[PDB]
Amino acid sequence: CGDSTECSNLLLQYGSFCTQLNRALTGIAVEQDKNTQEVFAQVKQIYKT
Amino acid sequence: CGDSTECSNLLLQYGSFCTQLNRALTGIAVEQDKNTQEVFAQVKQIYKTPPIKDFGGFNFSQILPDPSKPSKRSFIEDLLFNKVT
Amino acid sequence: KFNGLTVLPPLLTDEMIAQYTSALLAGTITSGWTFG
Amino acid sequence: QTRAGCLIGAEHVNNSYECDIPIGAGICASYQSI
Amino acid sequence: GLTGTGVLTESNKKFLPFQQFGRDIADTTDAVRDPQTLEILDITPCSFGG
Amino acid sequence: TKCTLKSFTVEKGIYQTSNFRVQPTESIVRFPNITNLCPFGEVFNATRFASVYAWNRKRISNCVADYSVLYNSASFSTFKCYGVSPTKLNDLCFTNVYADSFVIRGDEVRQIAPGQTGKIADYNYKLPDDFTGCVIAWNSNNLDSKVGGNYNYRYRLFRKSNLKPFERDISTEIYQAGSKPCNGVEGFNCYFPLQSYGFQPTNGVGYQPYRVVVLSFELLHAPATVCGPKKSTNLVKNKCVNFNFNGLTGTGVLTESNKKFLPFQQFGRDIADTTDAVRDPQTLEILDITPCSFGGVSVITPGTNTSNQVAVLYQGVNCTEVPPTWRVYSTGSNVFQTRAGCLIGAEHVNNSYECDIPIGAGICASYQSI
Amino acid sequence: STASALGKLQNVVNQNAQALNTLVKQLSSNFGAISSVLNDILSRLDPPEAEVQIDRLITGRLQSLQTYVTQQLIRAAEIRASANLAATKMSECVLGQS
Amino acid sequence: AEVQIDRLITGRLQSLQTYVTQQLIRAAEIRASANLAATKMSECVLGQS
Amino acid sequence: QCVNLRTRTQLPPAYTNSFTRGVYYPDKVFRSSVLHSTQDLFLPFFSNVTWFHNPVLPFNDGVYFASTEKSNIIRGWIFGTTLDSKTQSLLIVNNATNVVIKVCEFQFCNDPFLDVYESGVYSSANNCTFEYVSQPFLKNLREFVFKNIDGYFKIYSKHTPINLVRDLPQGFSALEPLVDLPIGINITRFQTLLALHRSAAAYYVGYLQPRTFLLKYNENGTITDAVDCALDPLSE
Ligand SMILES: *[C@@H]1O[C@H](CO)[C@@H](O[C@@H]2O[C@H](CO)[C@@H](O)[C@H](O)[C@H]2NC(C)=O)[C@H](O)[C@H]1NC(C)=O
Ligand SMILES: *[C@@H]1O[C@H](CO)[C@@H](O[C@@H]2O[C@H](CO)[C@@H](O)[C@H](O)[C@H]2NC(C)=O)[C@H](O)[C@H]1NC(C)=O
Ligand SMILES: *[C@@H]1O[C@H](CO)[C@@H](O[C@@H]2O[C@H](CO)[C@@H](O)[C@H](O)[C@H]2NC(C)=O)[C@H](O)[C@H]1NC(C)=O
Ligand SMILES: *[C@@H]1O[C@H](CO)[C@@H](O[C@@H]2O[C@H](CO)[C@@H](O)[C@H](O)[C@H]2NC(C)=O)[C@H](O)[C@H]1NC(C)=O
Ligand SMILES: *[C@@H]1O[C@H](CO)[C@@H](O[C@@H]2O[C@H](CO)[C@@H](O)[C@H](O)[C@H]2NC(C)=O)[C@H](O)[C@H]1NC(C)=O
Ligand SMILES: *[C@@H]1O[C@H](CO)[C@@H](O[C@@H]2O[C@H](CO)[C@@H](O)[C@H](O)[C@H]2NC(C)=O)[C@H](O)[C@H]1NC(C)=O
Ligand SMILES: *[C@@H]1O[C@H](CO)[C@@H](O[C@@H]2O[C@H](CO)[C@@H](O)[C@H](O)[C@H]2NC(C)=O)[C@H](O)[C@H]1NC(C)=O
Ligand SMILES: *[C@@H]1O[C@H](CO)[C@@H](O)[C@H](O)[C@H]1NC(C)=O
Ligand SMILES: *[C@@H]1O[C@H](CO)[C@@H](O)[C@H](O)[C@H]1NC(C)=O
Ligand SMILES: *[C@@H]1O[C@H](CO)[C@@H](O)[C@H](O)[C@H]1NC(C)=O
Ligand SMILES: *[C@@H]1O[C@H](CO)[C@@H](O)[C@H](O)[C@H]1NC(C)=O
Ligand SMILES: *[C@@H]1O[C@H](CO)[C@@H](O)[C@H](O)[C@H]1NC(C)=O
Ligand SMILES: *[C@@H]1O[C@H](CO)[C@@H](O)[C@H](O)[C@H]1NC(C)=O
Repeated sequence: CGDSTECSNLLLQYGSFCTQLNRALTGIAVEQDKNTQEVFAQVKQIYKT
Repeated sequence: CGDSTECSNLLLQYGSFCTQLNRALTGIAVEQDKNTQEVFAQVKQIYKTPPIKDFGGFNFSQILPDPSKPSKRSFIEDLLFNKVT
Repeated sequence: KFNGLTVLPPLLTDEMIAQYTSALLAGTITSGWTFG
Repeated sequence: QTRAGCLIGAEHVNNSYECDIPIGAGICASYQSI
Repeated sequence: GLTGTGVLTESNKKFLPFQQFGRDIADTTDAVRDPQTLEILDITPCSFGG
Repeated sequence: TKCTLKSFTVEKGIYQTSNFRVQPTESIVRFPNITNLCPFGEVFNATRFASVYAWNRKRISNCVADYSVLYNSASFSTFKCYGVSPTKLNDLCFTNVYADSFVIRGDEVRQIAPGQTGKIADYNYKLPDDFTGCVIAWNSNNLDSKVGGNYNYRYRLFRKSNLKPFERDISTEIYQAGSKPCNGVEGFNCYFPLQSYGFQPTNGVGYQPYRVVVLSFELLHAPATVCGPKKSTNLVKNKCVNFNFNGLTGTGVLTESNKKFLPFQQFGRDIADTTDAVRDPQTLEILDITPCSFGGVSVITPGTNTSNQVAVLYQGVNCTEVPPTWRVYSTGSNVFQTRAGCLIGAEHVNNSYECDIPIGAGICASYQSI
Repeated sequence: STASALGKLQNVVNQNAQALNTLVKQLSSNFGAISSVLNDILSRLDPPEAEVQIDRLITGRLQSLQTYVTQQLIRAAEIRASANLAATKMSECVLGQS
Repeated sequence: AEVQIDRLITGRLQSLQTYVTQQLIRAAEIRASANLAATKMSECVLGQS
Repeated sequence: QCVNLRTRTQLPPAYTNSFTRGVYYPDKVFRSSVLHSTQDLFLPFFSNVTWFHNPVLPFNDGVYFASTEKSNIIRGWIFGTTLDSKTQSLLIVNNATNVVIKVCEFQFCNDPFLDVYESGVYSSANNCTFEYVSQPFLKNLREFVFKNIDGYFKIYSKHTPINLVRDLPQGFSALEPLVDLPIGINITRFQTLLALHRSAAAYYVGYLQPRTFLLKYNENGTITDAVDCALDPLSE
């Protein structure tokens, strides 16, 4: 819509696509964070040479 | 459409999307059944624990099945089924 | 941040990843496999 | 002011310890005040 | 006649004498020449975010 | 099964073929007691019609409206409805009907239309874009035209801006077209916004006075009070029936509800616009509506390469009601009720052993007879 | 005593229920027509525009259904991967020592 | 203007949906790779295989 | 019987807190045990509401009126633009018997009252359209919501037994619909009516704004809880 009121009003009648789109993207982001944390955080203490 | 002859007549000119949708859903359901079957049915016979239980001092009472309940489940399984809704 | 799309930073920065890697390396060098 | 943006309503401390609510860029918040 | 919204800034990009404006990718008019003062300006959107 | 599988041979398995649904029987119509002739003659056969800039407005409610008596007459030059098909006007119930009457020139009838621009469409009478209703136009040269000239009809010609939909303007003030303010005195670039018509019987088409009336409706905003001429009937319960409650049409079974409607409540829904309750217009009884039974049907066969006997499973349907006619499997064939649904054509035994084609809920069937 | 130890199963159930709920709720949208109910839009118009209205409703609902099916396919694949891992664990760490 | 905006809206909505679906597929593949990497970290760094 | 008062009593224009009052049923449909989100005209939570202990006040989009009245001294209301016979005016009165609702071009005076011993100030009642009679509207907290939309005058009401001393109490009580009038006028201002004895009144006034609310319906279909959507972030 690019910040147009008429476009927003017309889009309003299409349902709730945006909610589920944002939901899917947020799920992807959370999954990325979990992937990194699960791969690397294998230890409980920080050892020193 | 929901019980509308005109809607069905208009829809049938759109091709055969619905056959594909039904096929996909049926495949998913069959996959689920086969999936649980291959996870759990790892044995060929149904072994039974002896009536007398002296396992060197180890106590397996809370994970063995309980004949008292009609469900024939153990303590931990019953605790599990009451915390998922 | 050009036309309604944004990129979010990751939770763990590079320094933390380097610290994890260093900890793993020092542990495996000194303690063998026992520390695991 | 953090690399993820601007945060309002949280008291920044110099102590550091394991956290529960992530925020980003290595910054995270918890409730003791927040 | 070209309408838009954003913040204006003194652009340092050197336009050729016959040039009017500029864009970089996917129809993003990021420069303009005012009809009166004949000055080159660059436009960038004002802040937004979640 | 052969038809839906596109082959002349089928192997052992279970295949889902089609769906069944209980056919509705008879119909139910329920309209309120109130009945009285709707006064359309007074607004249509009115001796005098107001001017276009002062169009006459009337509100009609609490009447029984018949529209066939208006469609049949050919006295109207133009009969154009927008949101509704005219022939169906006798089968709907509205409330708060609006009627507007006025007189214009011959060629201006096109201006009475939503999404139109011109002289009347923006300076005298403006219609909303999504307007629903109808517009009526007829010739009035034989009564509204005078040899001495018609001057009772004036139209607004000059205005500061366009009119809103359903807006009436009656103010007569000098209009300042130029930069010099007239200051309430007519002068240069100052004109009277109201101009009189030149209706004369000598004038031909396009200049004769035409009478136009517009009708506007509402769509489901309140308990309707303007119903059409339809005869009501009794009501039945516990049968999959077609119902028409005061214009709300549907199909299902009706049951004596127990949810307590408040006195201002009319009907009820729970999630996603599912009207599951209603109050009949006459008895004022609360009832609930639920769809009659439907569901999928599948078959069990041991493969046409071996035999031709089949069994039929209706999914998730109670065994009490079953009779796609297929009455052959409804007379005396063996019937069974399982958690998955109802099974017809198979013999239930007490022997348990590792099995062929699965069915569901721990039940499965095989060919020995099935 | 402690709850919220079974987050994975609860998450699966919640995701399925939410997807079904939004699929059902999508049935009340307008999609640019004059209404969202077949019976009223049919009992009010000369067919030649009824085809237009039903076409709008049909295309909207078709898109909604396709989106639902695709999401279901993705979730089913992920669940299958998880259950393959579970079967491997059951075979290895229960029937023997690893 | 409503007709034109409807055409633009449907086109852009379709493009957005295509992008989201592609992202979902790629994320699933990356998650599988990350699981393999975590297994290798656990089995070959913390012990002898 | 027109006369102007010379005492010139001044009702103190205090300010007090709205808290969580002014919630009504938005439509006629029935729901039970469900959360519903609706966008409409309401009274924002925790807003300034003017307290009088009879000036002419603007009407704006809608008006919330409340009175912790004793022995129903407050009787009626007047609505209009100039409150004279030049322009259409609306009059509502509630005497001991059935109420009276009229839509006419009366000639009001500056000090209207019931003339206790229906001739308060109107003396030039000209030709007009709408008249209506129905049941009477009336330590009793009486709350009303008045709206004028789409040529329709909507009136919601509620009566509760109030035991608090001075100001509005903390709690929740939905307003059931009371009456609808199919009349199209250009109301802009309004004023109250008191039946002053002839042989110092307290009420609260607030204005409505459009916003979004979340409502909870219990099993019996009675609104029992609401949440404002445009407030502190937690509400959103
Ligand atoms: C194994 O543990 C169970 C408890 O989990 C023991 O059962 C308890 O027995 C005592 C002795 O009568 C009772 O007072 C408790 O009420 C029992 N607990 C329960 C949960 O019923 C059981 O005795 C142990 N096994 C052996 C061989 O002693
Ligand atoms: C206006 O008056 C005319 C009178 O001619 C009505 O037309 C007749 O109405 C009667 C009513 O029963 C019918 O029987 C006739 O068939 C009509 N036509 C003629 C030529 O007599 C007309 O109906 C009146 N308008 C309205 C709205 O009722
Ligand atoms: C099939 O329908 C019958 C009747 O409609 C059901 O029998 C009813 O069961 C309920 C619950 O036990 C009782 O309250 C009713 O009194 C029963 N009605 C009759 C006429 O007996 C039957 O339960 C249904 N089938 C299944 C599998 O539920
Ligand atoms: C409702 O009434 C008010 C005044 O009672 C009208 O506002 C006037 O509008 C005219 C024309 O624009 C101005 O000249 C006046 O100065 C306005 N007066 C005030 C007090 O605002 C308003 O236009 C009316 N609304 C209608 C008739 O829809
Ligand atoms: C009180 O209000 C009523 C409105 O109904 C006024 O009108 C009288 O209403 C009663 C109904 O109880 C009728 O019997 C009378 O005929 C109505 N007219 C008159 C002149 O009484 C009524 O006038 C108002 N005043 C009183 C003292 O009742
Ligand atoms: C009845 O209503 C009509 C409708 O306007 C009134 O008619 C005009 O009223 C204005 C008011 O100032 C006068 O200036 C006009 O001279 C009236 N015209 C006519 C033809 O009467 C009329 O005044 C109303 N009747 C009463 C008694 O107020
Ligand atoms: C909802 O309606 C039910 C049924 O009318 C109410 O339950 C009754 O409450 C009264 C008052 O305490 C009791 O005397 C009745 O015995 C109850 N009837 C029952 C329980 O069947 C209930 O109070 C209402 N309100 C709520 C919030 O449920
Ligand atoms: C830590 O941060 C605090 C801010 O709360 C600051 O006052 C202090 O000087 C910093 N350094 C130390 C060593 O505390
Ligand atoms: C345009 O006209 C104005 C007014 O005469 C003048 O100040 C300005 O310099 C002109 N622009 C150019 C490019 O000549
Ligand atoms: C409608 O009329 C019938 C018969 O005239 C009557 O029995 C019924 O009570 C009426 N409905 C009402 C009064 O609500
Ligand atoms: C059924 O199939 C078997 C093996 O495929 C075959 O031997 C047998 O003849 C078949 N029965 C027929 C064709 O009736
Ligand atoms: C054997 O099956 C029949 C019907 O299939 C049933 O009536 C009978 O009770 C069963 N036998 C026993 C011992 O339950
Ligand atoms: C009400 O008004 C007073 C002063 O008129 C002000 O101090 C107070 O903050 C207001 N309350 C609000 C805005 O909630």
